[PDB]
Amino acid sequence: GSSGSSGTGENPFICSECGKVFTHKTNLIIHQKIHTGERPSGPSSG
Ligand SMILES: [Zn+2]
Repeated sequence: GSSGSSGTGENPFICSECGKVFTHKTNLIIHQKIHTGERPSGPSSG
């Protein structure tokens, strides 16, 4: 009977997308860019 969880060590920032920690908030924002850059399926509408 053990939860087996963890979480001891405050963090500056984390990419909710993938989960990458960055020293500066600027470095993180610049990274997230990779997450925001995909094209939609297409014209498929009807
Ligand atoms: Zn990311």
